[PDB]
Amino acid sequence: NAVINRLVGNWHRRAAVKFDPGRPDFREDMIPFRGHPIWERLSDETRSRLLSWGWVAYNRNTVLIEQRIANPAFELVIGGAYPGLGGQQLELAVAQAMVDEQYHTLMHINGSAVTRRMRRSDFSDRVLPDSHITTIHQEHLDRCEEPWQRSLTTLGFATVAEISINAYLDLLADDQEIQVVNSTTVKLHNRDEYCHASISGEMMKQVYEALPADRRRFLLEKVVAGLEAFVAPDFTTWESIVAFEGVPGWEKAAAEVREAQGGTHLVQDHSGIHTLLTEMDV
Ligand SMILES: [Fe+3]
Ligand SMILES: [Fe+3]
Repeated sequence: NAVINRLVGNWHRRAAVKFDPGRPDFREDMIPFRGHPIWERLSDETRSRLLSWGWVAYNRNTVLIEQRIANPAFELVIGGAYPGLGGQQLELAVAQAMVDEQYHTLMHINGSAVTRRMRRSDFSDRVLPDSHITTIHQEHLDRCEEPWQRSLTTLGFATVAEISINAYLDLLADDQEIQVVNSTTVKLHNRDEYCHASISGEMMKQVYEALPADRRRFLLEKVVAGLEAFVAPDFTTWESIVAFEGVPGWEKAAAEVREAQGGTHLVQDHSGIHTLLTEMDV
């Protein structure tokens, strides 16, 4: 596989791993409460902290994806959990991507740290619950009865992640209003993920082909579930943020928001998985 081979070859060349208080830390249009009348009752200070919390939450979701979904799938690939893979070159490509994911985790942890330090505030990760994709991943895991199911569940969600994360990162990578440290952090991550999408897509094709029909189907079902979870706004995380900030009447508004905004996608570019599924003839 010459896709894999040269990625392995020039990783050491391309890999990312080798403040204005007047700027917002995040995009207003990615805050669910921004689209509700309660936003008009909020002070400039509260609006600002919601923007900071937004960025912190975005970083947390990304860290949770890398640590709970992506790297664990990569580790299962190297350990031989899936048929149709193997070979030295793939092991090296995946091992490389694991370094990248860990570095992305560090970049996003630092993104939050800079914000905490510069805004002079905690914005603690401990205030945030597990992100929505993390929750749904876990729910599917808990419904599994067999080890092979758990592993296929993780592959499916990871494949979705790796192939869709460019679009999630795109939401901030090109914004020139927000902090440039934030934009630049997201862009640097984005650079690595193009190559992750290729690896992940290739691996998905070959695992799918080598699996028996029952297991193939189970895998696609987890892909579907993953994509739905991945592109959704995280209403639940945003509910934790507004409760912590003591926003008057957040609970009633949050219900109104879920009603009006449920069925919208935070991530609307699904070209990654659309293209993967088209190429696979499924
Ligand atoms: Fe990453
Ligand atoms: Fe990745």
